[PDB]
Amino acid sequence: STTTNSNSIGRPNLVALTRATTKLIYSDIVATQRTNQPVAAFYG
Amino acid sequence: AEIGGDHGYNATNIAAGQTSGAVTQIGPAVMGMVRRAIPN
Repeated sequence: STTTNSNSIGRPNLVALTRATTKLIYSDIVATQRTNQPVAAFYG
Repeated sequence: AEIGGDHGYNATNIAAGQTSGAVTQIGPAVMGMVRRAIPN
């Protein structure tokens, strides 16, 4: 009468993993271009 | 009729690109650098 009350479990199967981070939306908002100087100055 | 404008001959205004007229400057270009000489 071997049942699951006898058989042991070594390790669980993780099956899946996720992360609690968010979606960053600034690329579609901000008018951005990389600079090559410590200071930037735009002309109007 | 467009007057470019001068600076105030004030090193601050020059360094900042501040003019009196139609056009504001990026800054006072680049002439170069002087590094102190090393003794023999």
